[PDB]
Amino acid sequence: KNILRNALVSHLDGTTPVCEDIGRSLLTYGRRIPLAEWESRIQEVDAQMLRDICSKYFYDQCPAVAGYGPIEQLPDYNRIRSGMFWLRF
Amino acid sequence: TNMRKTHPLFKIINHSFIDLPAPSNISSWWNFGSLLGVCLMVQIITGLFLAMHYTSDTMTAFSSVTHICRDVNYGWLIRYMHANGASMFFICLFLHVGRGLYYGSYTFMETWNIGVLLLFAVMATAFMGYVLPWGQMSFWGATVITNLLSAIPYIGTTLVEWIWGGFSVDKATLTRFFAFHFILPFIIAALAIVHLLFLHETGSNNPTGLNSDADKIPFHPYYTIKDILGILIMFLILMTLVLFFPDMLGDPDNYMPANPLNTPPHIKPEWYFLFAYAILRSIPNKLGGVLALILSILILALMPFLHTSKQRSLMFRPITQILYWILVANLLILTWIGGQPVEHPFIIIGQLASISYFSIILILMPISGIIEDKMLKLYP
Amino acid sequence: MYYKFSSFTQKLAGAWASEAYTPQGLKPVSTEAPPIIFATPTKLTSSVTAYDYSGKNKVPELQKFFQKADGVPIHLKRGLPDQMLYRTTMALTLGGTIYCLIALYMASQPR
Amino acid sequence: SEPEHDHRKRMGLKMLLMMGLLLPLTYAMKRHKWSVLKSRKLAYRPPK
Amino acid sequence: SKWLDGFRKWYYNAAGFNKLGLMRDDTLHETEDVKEAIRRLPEDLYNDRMFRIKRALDLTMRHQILPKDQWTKYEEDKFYLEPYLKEVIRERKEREEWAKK
Amino acid sequence: FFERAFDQGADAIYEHINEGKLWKHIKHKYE
Ligand code: HEM
Ligand code: HEM
Repeated sequence: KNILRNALVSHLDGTTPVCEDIGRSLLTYGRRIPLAEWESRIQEVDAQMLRDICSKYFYDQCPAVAGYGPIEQLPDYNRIRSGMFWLRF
Repeated sequence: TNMRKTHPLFKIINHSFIDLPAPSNISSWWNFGSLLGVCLMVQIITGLFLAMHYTSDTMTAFSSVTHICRDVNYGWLIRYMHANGASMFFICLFLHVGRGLYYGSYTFMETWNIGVLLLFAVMATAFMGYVLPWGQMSFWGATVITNLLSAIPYIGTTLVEWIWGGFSVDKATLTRFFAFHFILPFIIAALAIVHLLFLHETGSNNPTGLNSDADKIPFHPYYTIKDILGILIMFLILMTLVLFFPDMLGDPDNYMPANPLNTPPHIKPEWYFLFAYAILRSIPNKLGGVLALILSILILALMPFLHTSKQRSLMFRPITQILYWILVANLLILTWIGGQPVEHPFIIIGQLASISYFSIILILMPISGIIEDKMLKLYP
Repeated sequence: MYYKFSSFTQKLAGAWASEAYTPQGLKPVSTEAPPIIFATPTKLTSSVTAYDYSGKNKVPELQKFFQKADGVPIHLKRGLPDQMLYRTTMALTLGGTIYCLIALYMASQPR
Repeated sequence: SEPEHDHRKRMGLKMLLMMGLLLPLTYAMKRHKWSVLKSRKLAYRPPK
Repeated sequence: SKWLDGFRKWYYNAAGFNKLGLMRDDTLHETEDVKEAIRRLPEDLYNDRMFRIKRALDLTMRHQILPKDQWTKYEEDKFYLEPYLKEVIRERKEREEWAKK
Repeated sequence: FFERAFDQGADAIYEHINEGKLWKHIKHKYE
């Protein structure tokens, strides 16, 4: 949470990243989310909702893998899919 | 940090069974040797049960076999798995050696030598374990093989003295047969371990015979679940043989007690020795017959020196495919002639089939190989 | 020279003069390089149903469903279940035909 | 000769039903773990 | 030589390695002389050879073949590994002649 | 929770296919 607070505030330094945030916020969110609302959304993030959300998005999913170079030791899709879950949680 | 690559037991298991690179195109034939391995395990399990209620005392030995069939609960079932698993063992062994002859797997020389040593050992254990239930057929086969072993000059006398142990039938013969039949399957398991260890440093052969380092996959989980499926199918076929037709392969005449004064009208071992018995019905010489059987088995070991073709597998060799299939054909002819009485016209069919078998192994495959070599513009 | 679109979070980070404002190289032409592609050859096609649950008529929305340019014949156009009973129908009639020939050959021979 | 007939056939149909139940399960597992491989398409892009 | 030409074409068709898109020299058993001749190949022919071998491997994994339009024809079968192989046997026979003397 | 039901189902279809000759079918006659 502290790293994300520093990431959200430290990026908006100067004029150009602020203008870019304004443009893509009005293009994607439909509004410019203020930094106070960003901190307010960060504030109630705790451990059990984080592991609930991560279990909703990471656990027992079929990933997409891309590789380039000497990837002859990159495992098959069965090993990665089996590593996406655990046997006894 | 992971236990699969820092713990020594898990490192051995991972290196020999999980992360071992295998070709991605091997057919179901490559399951067969693994089946042979678990086939060994089945016999050892039944062997433990046959260490329970078997005595080596001739009349009461046959009586103990009948008590295993009747008195011990699920003892008949164990005895029938032992017999039909020996049959399934030789089915899987013959198809394993046929895979080795077909797909050019004999280029692995030391693995081939360990294999042919295993094959001599397992034929010895199968015949010797056939002697143990002590029927008339087992008696007469034992007397025939021991007299054939005594026919050699000044060597077979001490072997008959050590094996028979006396002037006639006594308990020492059956105790030493049971001892050797107990001991030598564990030597077979040891040579199977050496067989896998000699295979491990060179990789597995693909059916195309090409270098399969371009496309290789881990053994787990592909060939693990493939071998599990093969094990389930082999168990289904073995239990279908045991629970439905228990004696369609077994010789019926073995089940009456041995009498040395009578002569049975048709001596016969099981089918997996019968073709060798056809060689014993081929030429009328004792030491010549032993040399014929020994050389007919050892010619598999001499086979990797007869490879004259510049390509390994028979998949791209149609003429040698035809030669291999008529080889399987006249081997089937030998194993049918071996279960037939010695009358006209079985003698000429057996003699010409043995001559054709020796010719189709030894002399004609080099000629077919150099013909294959010439038809693709590589032969001088 | 000040900001370049990068950093895998879609952000205007900081780059160099020759990195941001000259994304092209100083090479003369496109040399004999290994070729490129970004195209999965799976040829996957997804067809959405998007039907109505009311109106109690249900014929014009099956009319929309069966007027598709997928190239599939109309007895595999429903997807799963038509393919399933077509496969089972052809399998049982092949088994019936071969058992019919076996029965006819067995009846040809006498006892 | 066979006091074992009824119990042998009992284990026979028990084996037959168990094998017919547990064989398509391993068949579907093998088909899944090899259908990850049989959907693979390969391409060669040499620099010419 | 019409007897030999048609029989060679038929034997090439019935050999079966043209159905999986191979040349002749890909089918050779890789002994130490064949591996040495492979090691002397240029990089482009080497990459073509390993791609053709990999295509053969995952074609026979599925028990399928190439379509008939892109089979390896007899006229375009190039004996690329043959002169390197002949050179390798020449050096090996020269070495064994020097070892005999 | 499956194997005992499997065993009794195989046994029940065994007496269904084999009627009038097993020993369990003449329990009423002598005891
Ligand atoms: C070390 C473990 C083994 C022991 C202790 C053992 C012991 C026995 C005994 C006591 C018998 C006689 C009882 C009977 O016939 O059922 C027998 C029979 C037999 N054994 Fe084994 N055996 C062992 C392993 C093997 C193996 C590995 C084979 C296969 C090569 C084999 C093949 C046979 C055969 C063919 C028979 C004759 C079965 C019959 O009469 O139908 N045995 N064994
Ligand atoms: C005693 C029973 C045997 C057992 C348990 C056994 C076990 C195995 C195993 C586990 C493999 C590796 C998997 C495979 O390729 O199938 C194998 C391969 C092999 N075996 Fe055996 N084997 C036996 C008998 C023989 C015999 C008698 C020979 C000689 C003819 C032999 C020669 C080979 C060869 C050449 C290979 C390599 C084939 C390949 O990997 O493609 N084996 N064996």
